Amino acid sequence: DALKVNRAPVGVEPQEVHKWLQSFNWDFKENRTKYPTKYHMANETKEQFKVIAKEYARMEAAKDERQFGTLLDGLTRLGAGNKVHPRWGETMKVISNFLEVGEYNAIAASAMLWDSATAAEQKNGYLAQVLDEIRHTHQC
Amino acid sequence: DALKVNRAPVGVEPQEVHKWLQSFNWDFKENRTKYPTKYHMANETKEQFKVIAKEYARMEAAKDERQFGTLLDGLTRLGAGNKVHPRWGETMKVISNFLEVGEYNAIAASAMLWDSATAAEQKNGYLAQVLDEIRHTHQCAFINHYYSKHYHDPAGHNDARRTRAIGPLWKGMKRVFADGFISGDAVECSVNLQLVGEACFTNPLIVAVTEWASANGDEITPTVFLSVETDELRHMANGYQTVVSIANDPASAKFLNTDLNNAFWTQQKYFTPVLGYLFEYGSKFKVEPWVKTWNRWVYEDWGGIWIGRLGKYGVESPASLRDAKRDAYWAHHDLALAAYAMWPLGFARLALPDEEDQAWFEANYPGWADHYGKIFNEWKKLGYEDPKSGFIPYQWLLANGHDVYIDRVSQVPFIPSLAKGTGSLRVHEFNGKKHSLTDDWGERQWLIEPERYECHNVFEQYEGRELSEVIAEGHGVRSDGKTLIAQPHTRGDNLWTLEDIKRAGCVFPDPLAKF
Amino acid sequence: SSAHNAYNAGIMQKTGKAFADEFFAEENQVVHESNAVVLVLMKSDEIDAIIEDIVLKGGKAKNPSIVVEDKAGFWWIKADGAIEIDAAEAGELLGKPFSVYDLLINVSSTVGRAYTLGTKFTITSELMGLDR
Amino acid sequence: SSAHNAYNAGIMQKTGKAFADEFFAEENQVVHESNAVVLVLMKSDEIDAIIEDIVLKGGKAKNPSIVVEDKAGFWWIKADGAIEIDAAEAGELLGKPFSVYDLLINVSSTVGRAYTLGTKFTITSELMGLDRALTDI
Amino acid sequence: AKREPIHDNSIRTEWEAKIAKLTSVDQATKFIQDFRLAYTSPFRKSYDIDVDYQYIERKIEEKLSVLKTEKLPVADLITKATTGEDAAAVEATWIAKIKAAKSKYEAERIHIEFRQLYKPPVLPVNVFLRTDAALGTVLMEIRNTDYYGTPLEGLRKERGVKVLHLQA
Amino acid sequence: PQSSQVTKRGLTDPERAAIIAAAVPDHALDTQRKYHYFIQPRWKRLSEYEQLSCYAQPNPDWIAGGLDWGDWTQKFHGGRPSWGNESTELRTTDWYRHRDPARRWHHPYVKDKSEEARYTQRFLAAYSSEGSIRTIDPYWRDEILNKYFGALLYSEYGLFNAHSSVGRDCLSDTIRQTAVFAALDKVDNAQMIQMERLFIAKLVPGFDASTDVPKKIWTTDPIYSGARATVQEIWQGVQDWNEILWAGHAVYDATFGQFARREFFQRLATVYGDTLTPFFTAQSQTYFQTTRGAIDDLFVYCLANDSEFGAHNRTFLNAWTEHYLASSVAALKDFVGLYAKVEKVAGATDRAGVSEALQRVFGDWKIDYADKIGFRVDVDQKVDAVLAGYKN
Amino acid sequence: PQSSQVTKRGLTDPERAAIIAAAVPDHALDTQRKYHYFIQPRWKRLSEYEQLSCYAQPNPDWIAGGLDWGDWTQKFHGGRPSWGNESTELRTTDWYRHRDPARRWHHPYVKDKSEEARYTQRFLAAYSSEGSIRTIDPYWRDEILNKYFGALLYSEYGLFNAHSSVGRDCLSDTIRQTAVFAALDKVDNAQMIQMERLFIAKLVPGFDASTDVPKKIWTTDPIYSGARATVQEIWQGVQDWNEILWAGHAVYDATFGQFARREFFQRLATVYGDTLTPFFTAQSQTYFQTTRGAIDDLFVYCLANDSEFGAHNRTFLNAWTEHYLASSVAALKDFVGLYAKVEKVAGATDRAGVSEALQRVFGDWKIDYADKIGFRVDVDQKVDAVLAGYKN
Ligand SMILES: [Fe+3]
Ligand SMILES: [Fe+3]
Ligand SMILES: [Fe+3]
Repeated sequence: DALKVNRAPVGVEPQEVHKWLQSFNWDFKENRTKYPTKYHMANETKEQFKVIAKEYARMEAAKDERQFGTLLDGLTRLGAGNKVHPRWGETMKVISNFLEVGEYNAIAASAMLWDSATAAEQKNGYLAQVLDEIRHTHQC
Repeated sequence: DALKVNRAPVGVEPQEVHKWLQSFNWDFKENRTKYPTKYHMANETKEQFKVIAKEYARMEAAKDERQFGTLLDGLTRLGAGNKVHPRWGETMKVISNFLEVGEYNAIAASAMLWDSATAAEQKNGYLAQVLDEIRHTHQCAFINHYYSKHYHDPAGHNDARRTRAIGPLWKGMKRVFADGFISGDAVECSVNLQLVGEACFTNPLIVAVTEWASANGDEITPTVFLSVETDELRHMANGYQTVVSIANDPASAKFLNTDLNNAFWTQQKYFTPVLGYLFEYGSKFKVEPWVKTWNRWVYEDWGGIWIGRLGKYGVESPASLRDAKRDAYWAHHDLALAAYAMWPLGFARLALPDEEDQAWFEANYPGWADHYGKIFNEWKKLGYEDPKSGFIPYQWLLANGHDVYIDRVSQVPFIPSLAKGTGSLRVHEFNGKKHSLTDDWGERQWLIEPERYECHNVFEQYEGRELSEVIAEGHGVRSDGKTLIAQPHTRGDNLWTLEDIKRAGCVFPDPLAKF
Repeated sequence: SSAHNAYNAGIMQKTGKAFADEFFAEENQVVHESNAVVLVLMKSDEIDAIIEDIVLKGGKAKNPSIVVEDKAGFWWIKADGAIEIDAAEAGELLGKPFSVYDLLINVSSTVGRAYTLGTKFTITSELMGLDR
Repeated sequence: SSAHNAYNAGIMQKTGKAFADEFFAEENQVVHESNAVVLVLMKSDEIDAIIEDIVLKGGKAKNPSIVVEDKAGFWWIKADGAIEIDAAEAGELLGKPFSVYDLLINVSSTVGRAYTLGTKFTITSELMGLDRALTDI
Repeated sequence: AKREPIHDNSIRTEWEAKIAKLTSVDQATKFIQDFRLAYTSPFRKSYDIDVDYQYIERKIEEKLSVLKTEKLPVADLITKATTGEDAAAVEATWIAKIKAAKSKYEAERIHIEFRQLYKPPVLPVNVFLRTDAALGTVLMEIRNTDYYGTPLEGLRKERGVKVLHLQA
Repeated sequence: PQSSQVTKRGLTDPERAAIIAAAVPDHALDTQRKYHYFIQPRWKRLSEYEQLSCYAQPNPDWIAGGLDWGDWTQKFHGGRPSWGNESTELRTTDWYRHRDPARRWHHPYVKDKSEEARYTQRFLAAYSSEGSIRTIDPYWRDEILNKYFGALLYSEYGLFNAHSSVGRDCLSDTIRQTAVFAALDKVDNAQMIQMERLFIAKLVPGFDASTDVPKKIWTTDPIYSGARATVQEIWQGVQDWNEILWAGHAVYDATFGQFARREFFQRLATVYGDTLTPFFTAQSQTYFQTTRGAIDDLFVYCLANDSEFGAHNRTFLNAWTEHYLASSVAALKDFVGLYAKVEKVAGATDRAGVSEALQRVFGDWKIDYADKIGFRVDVDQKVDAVLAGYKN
Repeated sequence: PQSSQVTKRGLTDPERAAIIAAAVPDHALDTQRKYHYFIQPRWKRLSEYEQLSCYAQPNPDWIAGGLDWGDWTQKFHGGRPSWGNESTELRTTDWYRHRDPARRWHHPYVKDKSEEARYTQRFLAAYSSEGSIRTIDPYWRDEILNKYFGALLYSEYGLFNAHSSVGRDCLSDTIRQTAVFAALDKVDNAQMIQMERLFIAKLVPGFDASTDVPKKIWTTDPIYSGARATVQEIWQGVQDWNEILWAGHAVYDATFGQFARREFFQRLATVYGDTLTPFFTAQSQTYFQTTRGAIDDLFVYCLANDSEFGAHNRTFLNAWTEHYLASSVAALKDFVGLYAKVEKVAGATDRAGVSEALQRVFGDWKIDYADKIGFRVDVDQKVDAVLAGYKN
């Protein structure tokens, strides 16, 4: 009531929210993919790596801070950027920029998978992938 | 009203809040410092680096993320933690842990300044400093923590907060950037901790040292120490403001030069020999002669840009400066004799200067070879490095009349018969206790203020005890319980044990018994 | 301008007995007022861009007494009078948000009177509060 | 009991003509089912502790087929059947907060079926959803 | 001649046994005051327990403090010294004493003796700290007046040292 | 000893570092160090945001703005190109012109949401420890908040999924980033609503945080009938990716969504003693304004004012607006029947209070969107149409 | 070319790296790699928090828990030690025992507050863009919030400064960190209150964010007379650092502060339609619970249950609680005169509503602090004493 409550410290873990994601979808006639496909089988699968949006961002930001710390602080102070054999530094012009387009198209591919998934958990998993391929585009 | 409002996107910038801080204080009778001070002048100064709590944290966290990124990701993937020359990785056991206590005491000093400040902006500025000195305590800890994980000798990196208590060089550290900061006039901290400590000695101690680390393969310490010193801008600025208050009041200005001279001597007395010893003897590759480092940072730049400029406003060149410059040239070589001779009491592995080092010492300090060089070479021939030799140089010093004394004030060791730095032994008895003082400045301090200077020295505590017993009791051993942390060489073989120490039969005397 | 602001200026060029002779000369047992400032910048991506494109161009053009030396992990800068860095100019150079507070992330040390005013960081020989 | 899981096992030991002869042998023109898993860990302070004190001790004790190879910027791990890493064990080892999500920050790659279950990360040769469980318990 | 171990030795053990026999606030107060007059400060009567007296003093403090909480009314813990004196009166008395001191040698002995006699738990912590700060202020001001005016030879005589050795 | 070579690092191995040092030229081979220096900057100097994002999409010159040439290497069965002009009715001289005014590439985006993620759990741990749930109106908590704010997560969720074809079909990098960041923010909204319900379940015995009642309300309660009809059409009824983004964010969410989140649940929480919900709507409302900045640039700066196609695009935008405003007005007319279930507070839940709330939403919308594309709207007529659903 | 040598890096210079490689042994010289492995862990494993913090303070063995020996090297004029037992009435077998349950060393501390700093500015930019201030009660905004919430910043500011002598005097590292982080959180509270006022001034013409009226109210309004008297006493009237921390956080702020921040300004914001203040009180209330966690460990786990001095310490803590609870009750009796100035809301600002709020504050305090040190308290008597200041 107005005086008595459990005051033990609690929050809500990501898997506690993730449990309910499959119920976020609802049925209607047009709830089907927009893209042509030969594959029309049942596909109500569960995701192997439970993630929600807040937890997605926490994980990736943690990765980034360590990566950009190394690049902008440590390796720059070492002058590592010009410690590369010319051949390899030339090779990375190609490898990084060509991979960039693969990462960029994987964004669109992953959105297609998102569109064609019928399970809310699978749609959630492909959005996370969609975001990851943006990350990789920017990383390359 | 309820329909119409400006919907332009706005927030509130840190300086917009900072503008109002000075009004956060209010008048009441008891609103005054709790600490004793001679300084009672008007001090409603303005903060040079406007910061509020939220912005303080944003800045420091950004600094941290880059530093820990470099440490935990990049340098670990390079295996950089074990790419350090052994002498230098051994030196960082001492530098990082000793600085750590300086950082830790600076927390307390900064709280005193916070307590004695009367302007809300100054109290705000000193809080930021208090937090920074906490950051620096953990950063210094993090260096030894990291070395403990990745360097080939974790012993002594991994336990200095107790094993430092064994040795004599730690006593002087507790004065120079510790007790000297916190045990005295609170307003005076803006002179000793800030105008002298932060504005003068952190530059060589924290900034210049990063180049010696790099030369010896250590990229961990630059990553952290250079970040540490970014907070110092605010600290120097804090102290300068209060110094201006003091300079502007004639009743406070009459104390300033005396406090400055004492602060300068107190800090240089330890800093000058100890850091010169750690730089030049705790390195393989030397960046420059220590005395040039000291000349650049202490005498020319600090002395000219801070003290020389303030001379326009009555601040005097410290009367002790001449004595200090003599220390800058020779005192670290004097200290090296005591450090090498008493190596079993430390927590670091030492290396006698090799042939290339010796030529470097003699070129940059003519006279070194015929004095210090001859001594180190004789010790080597006597088995300095050999655990089966039974040879420890402290005994050899005594057998040749080269007694070691501890300054009652500064705790710095003094070997009058071998020293070329500033010093002369004065031994007084007062109320049935003997005291050894070593220079004109500390002797005055002790004569005027004997109840401030009652520090027990290693000889008084260890008198008549055998060396290996003291070391065992103070936990100066590796995890096998037998092998000493300290070593007289930096090789991986033939490490000394307590039995090797015991075989030498070294027993602590009373150095003043002869008077 | 500008040899007197070099890290190894003056007595620092001397070695052995010649160095000791000047170091212990009578006139060098008191400090000598200097109009210089020393700024230490921690090497980083942002700082190195600022050094090359601000300090060593507009900075040195405005103040030709500026000397910059490479000290492995940091840049050592010495100049007559004052050194200034506008974070707003740095932000234009770096292409990312960069307040005066962000500039301080890699400002490692100062010998002189340092302050921020708006987007500008300044270290100055001036003794504010004492000087007029 | 683990030599077959070495990075340079089998044909990878051969060079020149000897390598070419096996590489183009008739029986090596189709894939061969393998029961192995491959896990790649990005080198870092946390990962290196986990390799030394978890994978190469308790991990290898439970699964002696584990092979760990130093590949400069990463660790290459191959094992029969499965590899598992308990983030709770890592946090205990590291002395700081370390969920299964924090463990994944430096888990760089997987050849096999990878999943998280509670605080535990697992990569397995099993084909979940296709392989049929062999016990009811 | 030969010191015992630092943290565990017969001197500390013997003094701990003495301290355990204290049974009243009055007795433990005379004990701690006698001890601090005998063994603390440069004007102590004896250096015979020099490397142990600080630890021993801690143990006496602990016994006195527990005895205070077991035996004294709460208001006494706040307003009185364990001598029975009014804590505020002790403060005014000793501040007036040091402010009437005619030299730094008079003032220093007043401050030191105040601490020997009234260091907590004898005086309440809050009263003691602010008296100590007020005393320290006066002592610092008189000592820092013409700090360098007396030569070392004169300071040695004013201090009253026996000079045992002056190098060179 | 491992089977394979322990590779020597060229950065630190003395022999290999000396070989590299010998091979590295003593001078730079060009002075142009600005990555993709040729991007036309929107602001005074090129931003890192632009450098990392712009021209990542490999469009050929027959898709307006592309720098490449020739046909795609592989197309759909039938010939649909990888990307193509058939994907939208809108036309531009350069699909690359869009700029997010928050300049979000991936890193600042997750950095910001990471802050919110961690602070939220600290707030909840402290809020549960404070016991502040004790003063919430129980009827609001159980009969309005739990059921109808719960039901609203399905609106956020459907808007999230409307972006799936947008992420595949849209024609440039900066647009694709804007769209994907907008989608994560919507599914975050839906997840945050569920997180708040699960949190209250830990504090209030008998409080059920199952989605069963919310989902039943979303799918069958007449209060959400119009809203659900609209979201279903925007998500699954069209594939023009500009129509989806415009109808979703600039029409439906700007009117119905803003009213439900801000005028209903956030505002009435501060009328019924709800100290928990404002923490959650603070996030969704921050996300809305961030998304609006980027949506505004795409449709107003780039499309409605494109030098060649501005009027052309405004013809479609006006037609889309006419249709989806009608949908959203009907959605709002259904939704304000919810006021019939709330305790009457003068100036908030009476006819006058609801009217002023509708005037804010429709008035703000006319300024933020309609006026910028030349869409004529009588604000008082739209208010009166919604108030027809208000039960006096 | 520079005057000084360009120092070659031993990590990358081939010659120096080769010399270093020859000198480094092929094997480790000890296996103990746990930094300060000898710390007694509070939890199941030693934490990085403990490793970085514990025994940084160089206490000798004559300060309980210290591992060093001998006198300080330099003491105050008179003989006051650098640190010493004379600094507090409380006694323990080991001053190092304290552990912050949040395990905050400097880095997690500023990391968390940085999140709040940056999210706050994003929230404000969006809130101003939302126009949500339009629905706040103007009298609450102008006559209660601006003036009396503003005045409350002076309470937070005085509590902040109370920590200055504590930061100097306290006897262990983890205690010093707890105290300083608590102090920054207090001054943050005061700055955040002024930040909200400065923000409202940008949205409301004629709204004055000067501290002039708040300060006059803090220094002369009888509503704050008891509170200001207490803060002055805790900050400047005593120097026992345990007394300061206990009176400040566990008595005064746990009763008056919690009532003022949570029961008055935060709770009443959610009856007068204030959607802005809850964002700011969320921060101060989160800080309170984090601070309480550490304060509770110091005084309950360590001091009130120290095996040798627990009863001794509870004697002092009970005396302090008796004195400072009276002060805080007097502060609250003065403060509840503010309800005479607010619009009457049933169950919130009538006598029954204030009574229940006082029952929460005093009842929670009895559970969180009084019961844990053996301090007997009749909650209904403290409620009735405060209500005597309530104008019906
Ligand atoms: Fe990818
Ligand atoms: Fe520091
Ligand atoms: Fe500092």
